[PDB]
Amino acid sequence: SIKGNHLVKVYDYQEDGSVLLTCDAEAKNITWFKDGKMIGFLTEDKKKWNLGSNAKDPRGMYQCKGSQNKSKPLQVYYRMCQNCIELNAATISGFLFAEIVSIFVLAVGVYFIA
Amino acid sequence: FKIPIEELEDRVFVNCNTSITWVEGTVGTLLSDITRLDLGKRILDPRGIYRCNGTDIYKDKESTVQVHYRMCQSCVELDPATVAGIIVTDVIATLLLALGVFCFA
Amino acid sequence: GVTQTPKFQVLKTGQSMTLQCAQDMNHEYMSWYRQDPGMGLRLIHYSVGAGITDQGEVPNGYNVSRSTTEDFPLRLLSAAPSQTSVYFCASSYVGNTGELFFGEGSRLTVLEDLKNVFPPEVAVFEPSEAEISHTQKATLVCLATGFYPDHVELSWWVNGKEVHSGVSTDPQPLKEQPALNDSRYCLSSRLRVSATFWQNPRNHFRCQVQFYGLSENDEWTQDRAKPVTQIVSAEAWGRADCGFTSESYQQGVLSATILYEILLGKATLYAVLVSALVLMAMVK
Amino acid sequence: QTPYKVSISGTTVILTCPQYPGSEILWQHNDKNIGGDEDDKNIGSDEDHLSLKEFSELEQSGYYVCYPRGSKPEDANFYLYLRARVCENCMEMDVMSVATIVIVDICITGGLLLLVYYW
Amino acid sequence: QTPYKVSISGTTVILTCPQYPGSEILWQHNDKNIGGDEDDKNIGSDEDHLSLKEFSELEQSGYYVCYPRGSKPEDANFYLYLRARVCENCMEMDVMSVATIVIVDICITGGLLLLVYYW
Amino acid sequence: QEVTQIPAALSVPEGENLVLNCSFTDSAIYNLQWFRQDPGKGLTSLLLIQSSQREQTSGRLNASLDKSSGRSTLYIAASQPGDSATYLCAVRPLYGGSYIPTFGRGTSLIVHPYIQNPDPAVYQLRDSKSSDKSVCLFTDFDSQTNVSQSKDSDVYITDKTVLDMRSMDFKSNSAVAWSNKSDFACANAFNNSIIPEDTFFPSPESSCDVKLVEKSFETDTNLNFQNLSVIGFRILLLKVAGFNLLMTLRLWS
Amino acid sequence: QSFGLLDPKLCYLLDGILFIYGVILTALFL
Amino acid sequence: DPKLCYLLDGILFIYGVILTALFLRVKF
Ligand SMILES: *[C@@H]1O[C@H](CO)[C@@H](O[C@@H]2O[C@H](CO)[C@@H](O[C@@H]3O[C@H](CO)[C@@H](O)[C@H](O)[C@@H]3O)[C@H](O)[C@H]2NC(C)=O)[C@H](O)[C@H]1NC(C)=O
Ligand SMILES: *[C@@H]1O[C@H](CO)[C@@H](O[C@@H]2O[C@H](CO)[C@@H](O[C@@H]3O[C@H](CO)[C@@H](O)[C@H](O)[C@@H]3O)[C@H](O)[C@H]2NC(C)=O)[C@H](O)[C@H]1NC(C)=O
Ligand SMILES: *[C@@H]1O[C@H](CO)[C@@H](O[C@@H]2O[C@H](CO)[C@@H](O[C@@H]3O[C@H](CO)[C@@H](O)[C@H](O)[C@@H]3O)[C@H](O)[C@H]2NC(C)=O)[C@H](O)[C@H]1NC(C)=O
Ligand SMILES: *[C@@H]1O[C@H](CO)[C@@H](O[C@@H]2O[C@H](CO)[C@@H](O)[C@H](O)[C@H]2NC(C)=O)[C@H](O)[C@H]1NC(C)=O
Ligand SMILES: *[C@@H]1O[C@H](CO)[C@@H](O[C@@H]2O[C@H](CO)[C@@H](O)[C@H](O)[C@H]2NC(C)=O)[C@H](O)[C@H]1NC(C)=O
Ligand SMILES: CC(C)CCC[C@@H](C)[C@H]1CC[C@H]2[C@@H]3CC=C4C[C@@H](O)CC[C@]4(C)[C@H]3CC[C@]12C
Ligand SMILES: CC(C)CCC[C@@H](C)[C@H]1CC[C@H]2[C@@H]3CC=C4C[C@@H](O)CC[C@]4(C)[C@H]3CC[C@]12C
Ligand SMILES: *[C@@H]1O[C@H](CO)[C@@H](O)[C@H](O)[C@H]1NC(C)=O
Ligand SMILES: *[C@@H]1O[C@H](CO)[C@@H](O)[C@H](O)[C@H]1NC(C)=O
Ligand SMILES: *[C@@H]1O[C@H](CO)[C@@H](O)[C@H](O)[C@H]1NC(C)=O
Ligand SMILES: *[C@@H]1O[C@H](CO)[C@@H](O)[C@H](O)[C@H]1NC(C)=O
Ligand SMILES: *[C@@H]1O[C@H](CO)[C@@H](O)[C@H](O)[C@H]1NC(C)=O
Repeated sequence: SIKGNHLVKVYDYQEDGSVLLTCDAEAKNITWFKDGKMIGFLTEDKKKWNLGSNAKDPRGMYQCKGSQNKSKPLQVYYRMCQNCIELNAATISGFLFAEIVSIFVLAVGVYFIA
Repeated sequence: FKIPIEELEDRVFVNCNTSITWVEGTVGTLLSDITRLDLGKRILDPRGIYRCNGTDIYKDKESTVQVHYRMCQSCVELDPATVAGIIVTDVIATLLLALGVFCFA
Repeated sequence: GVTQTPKFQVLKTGQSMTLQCAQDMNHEYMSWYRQDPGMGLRLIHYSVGAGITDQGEVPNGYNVSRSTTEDFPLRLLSAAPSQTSVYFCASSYVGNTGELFFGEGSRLTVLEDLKNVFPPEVAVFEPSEAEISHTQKATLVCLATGFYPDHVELSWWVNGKEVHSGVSTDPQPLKEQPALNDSRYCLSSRLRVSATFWQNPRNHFRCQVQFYGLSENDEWTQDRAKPVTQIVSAEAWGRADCGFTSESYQQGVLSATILYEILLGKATLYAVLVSALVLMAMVK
Repeated sequence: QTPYKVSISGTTVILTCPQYPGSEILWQHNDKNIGGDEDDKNIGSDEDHLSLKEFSELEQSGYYVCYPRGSKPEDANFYLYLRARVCENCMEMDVMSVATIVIVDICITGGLLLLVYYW
Repeated sequence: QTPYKVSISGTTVILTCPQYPGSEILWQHNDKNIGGDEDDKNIGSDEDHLSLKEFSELEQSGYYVCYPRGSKPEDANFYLYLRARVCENCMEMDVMSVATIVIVDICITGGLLLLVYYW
Repeated sequence: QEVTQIPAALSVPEGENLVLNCSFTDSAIYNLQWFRQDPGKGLTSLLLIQSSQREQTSGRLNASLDKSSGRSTLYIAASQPGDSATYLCAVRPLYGGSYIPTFGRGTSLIVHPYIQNPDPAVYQLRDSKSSDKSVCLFTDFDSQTNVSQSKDSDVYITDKTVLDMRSMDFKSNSAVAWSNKSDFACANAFNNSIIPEDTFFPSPESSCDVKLVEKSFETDTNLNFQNLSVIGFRILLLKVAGFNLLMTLRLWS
Repeated sequence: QSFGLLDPKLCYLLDGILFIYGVILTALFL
Repeated sequence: DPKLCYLLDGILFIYGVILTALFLRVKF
């Protein structure tokens, strides 16, 4: 909790793909660290840090600097299926038909040229 | 003057104490009450200019509001290096076809 | 305005508690009222200025002090089970207007033993296809059952934002066993949404329940988890389950894309082969 | 009434307020003075343009108005409500526009076809 | 400093807590206790591994933490946020992964083209 | 000294004009307040009548005082279902004494919205996981119809509640009943209260149309980029296929 | 309904490049 | 929609390859 620092929370659900993190530090300076390295400076009028679409699968270590000695790193890990293919018999059947007719056209072509 | 508009469930409406005067833009549709005007879906980019008088202390008052929604349902992501990648691929492909018709000729 | 804390509180018989009320408009008059269900509204100690105090009409079991006009605390040195009620803080100016400003209110409960309290269990039910086929509208219902006490707040969230339109909540909870006391409460809420909005897979619907319970300093020795003040939520994705949607589009286009680079590598490899034969003939 | 001229070039947003000839101008957004100071390089004010850099959809979308300089907030009577989404190197193309490149790509290829065949 | 180790296999998801070696490790999920024992057959615990079987995104996506026995989980130096929509036998198309299936195709094709060439 | 309100409860259809009276036993007062509570959630007041004022008006609310007659009235014009709340009457003594207000018993008001197109029906919600209960919903019933509690302790029926949907400006009434054990087919659940005979009971068979589903389709930027990737891959595929065909013709020549 | 540039008109556009082209060279054997 | 698109694409492709074989074998 707050008394155990852990100052970084995540705003996640959003009608677009953006993933948002919240640092509850005082509004005099906000700086963001990714794997312990300077990655960005956030101004007081800004309140959120954007990692882009969740479809990119944001997985990394983040922490924010307030007035006292950083914040406890949070290991955020996203594994979305922008790339999961559901192996239903229709899909393997279609892929099978596709590549077998492909190999058929190569066979006909190579038999023609040779 | 503040013309309040609300964004309930992917629809955008214009709310005023009185009737809505329409200036050029998306006309939209009117609800059961004239005082509220519907602008349709949010992701259809509703753009227009509308007018409405207030009430109580404001009356009589003229008010004009401009609505400009710019959603990226028709946008794509490509850095300049990626772009240069596609034009490079098409030019080498076209030169490849040119070489092929050269061999044919 | 008038601000009083906390919203809800659970106490053990014999514990002590203090209620905080503050105002920032330099109101001279402050008062406290307790409201019991269906017999009347009653008055507790009041102060018209700093350093003075007159007893109310139910003065026993409640205690106040006035050291600063900006704050008015109410203290319960010893909690009795009969003191379970709803409390309000009021403040006003003197003579000028006679207006009255009422606080948001505080709900307090005193129990013999803390073993009886329970956290709510939240469930959400998706609309019937018959309703969307007939009225072209989808209704979401969220159930919050078997908790004690009723220090519960319920809200709906769509795409990470709270919604205050098209939502109905039962003003009074329903007891599981109305024959005897105590009993665990059940609560229900309804949300109705146009069929087009409900059937969008991107639309995420969330039913949040905020429960006020025991604090970290409260002693717990039961064989179950300590019912600390917590939030219980239920999630739901929009769905259609009859027709084509974006999720089918996404997987279809992705499988199509995948098939295209095997075909592309297929075509490039074949093109490499024939061109390799061609330039070998050209060079030779 | 002359409409606000808005331009988007990636995450950079430019606002134009041609409702006055100029010589004095001031902006306001969600009841606070925006664009009046140089101390922030993320935003800037031009002779007739207001420049925003890495525009953010969620917390920078709202009401915008020109005062202009010397005026008061309440006397304004023509407001703009803007809420737009944008990404770095995100441009706008329509269905008819993206259909143009496909045809000319075939059209240029026809140009190559006719002349190499002559050789 | 040492990050969490996360492993995935179909509907079965197993986590690893490499920190706090030796001492007994406990777990929490959305500020509620979770572990092995016999309360549920779909969830099991190891010496330093938490195993989740038939995963579901709706109620199992959230905060997770590993803490040693006795020490308060809130005083733990680290936190984890996890979201993933699980799919049974749905293998994924990572950018480096998709490169592999291309190369294996010339391997299988490169065989049958020569025999008909040698035909 | 004492405050009495008449009546204590009221039920009226929407759009009607309402008359509410408050009474006091002492005319030596300087205050008058009218509060709104629904059902708790603090007390909200939009009214103020002074001893030197006869009538006060704010919004759609009228108020009058008659200290000589010891009467106070509140007038509601075109009552709406949003006015369904508990209304309080408060007074304060004129003398500079303890300044203690004397609140009345309170008056309860329920306003029934006028449904334009009644359509009573009972729908069954599919049971969610991690739950052993079954829920059915009875909705779009006319305001003159009204429900009562079940005849058994294992069946729980809630009271009817009004819903407002600002997007479609619609008002509706609905009730929810759930039970845990045995034979809870809601063709029999709503039994203790008489319901109109034309109430719609849908068959368990389900049907729907893809046309309505297509209306909810939407687009994203990543999908657009993937689609352009598709179009590009087709273009290169046609080009390389043309070159391949040309090479077959050349080598077969 | 909002296709953006996911409009199906693109889906049946490029197959035209072989559709109206195919319907023309069919005259070779007639 | 898209799957039917590719089915038309494949149908035109087989028609085209058959006709190409046709005039290739007829002429020379
Ligand atoms: C449309 O009509 C509504 C209803 O009359 C208007 O809303 C009302 O606006 C006034 C201000 O013009 C609000 O008064 C408020 O009072 C206190 C003063 O301390 C404070 O909260 C605010 O500063 C404000 O002055 C009033 O509450 C509000 N509602 C009602 C029921 O009267 C509205 O202004 C009209 N116009 C538009 C453009 O919406
Ligand atoms: C909304 O607000 C306007 C502003 O007062 C309401 O009054 C209309 O105001 C216009 C502009 O001043 C009037 O037009 C003018 O009328 C006279 C006679 O022609 C003259 O001064 C000008 O040549 C000009 O035409 C208009 O007559 C006046 N309308 C009324 C009914 O008083 C307007 O009515 C409000 N709109 C709605 C739809 O309620
Ligand atoms: C909280 O209110 C309580 C009353 O509920 C106050 O505490 C009680 O105050 C009385 C005096 O007001 C204390 O002593 C009394 O005085 C004599 C001593 O012989 C005699 O009349 C009574 O027998 C009585 O003892 C009394 O001890 C005390 N409470 C109890 C439980 O006996 C108190 O003033 C308030 N606390 C504050 C203001 O901090
Ligand atoms: C908030 O921090 C930012 C950087 O995160 C400070 O701005 C820069 O600070 C660096 C380091 O001292 C300087 O080299 C730059 O010249 C500063 N740039 C600007 C544009 O000021 C910023 O000063 C901090 N804010 C406050 C109020 O001290
Ligand atoms: C509330 O007050 C009104 C206004 O006084 C009452 O209406 C009067 O009722 C009496 C008794 O029937 C009639 O003699 C009067 O003619 C009515 N009008 C007036 C202006 O006095 C009304 O009856 C009261 N309502 C209740 C429920 O007590
Ligand atoms: C242009 C020439 C090479 C013919 C086109 C290739 C054919 C065989 C390919 C191209 C696109 C492919 C389709 C793309 C997507 C899907 C959806 C999936 O759920 C089942 C398979 C199915 C339906 C594929 C079947 C095979 C397919 C039709
Ligand atoms: C776009 C990608 C996937 C497809 C590539 C198209 C290739 C494989 C096509 C285009 C032209 C085709 C050839 C056209 C003519 C002939 C002569 C005929 O007597 C046998 C078939 C044969 C030899 C075809 C084989 C397949 C072929 C070489
Ligand atoms: C942060 O860290 C150190 C660690 O010793 C602490 O003493 C100090 O007060 C904190 N704040 C700073 C450096 O501003
Ligand atoms: C309501 O109050 C107004 C205040 O102007 C007064 O004129 C009117 O007579 C009152 N009564 C009605 C029924 O409108
Ligand atoms: C329900 O309806 C009946 C019949 O119209 C009516 O008499 C009764 O007052 C209503 N309310 C209750 C609580 O029974
Ligand atoms: C629900 O019904 C089951 C089966 O009869 C019973 O065992 C269980 O106790 C019931 N649950 C409650 C909360 O009453
Ligand atoms: C419901 O009421 C009817 C009469 O209306 C009665 O015959 C029947 O037994 C009751 N119960 C069920 C389960 O139908």
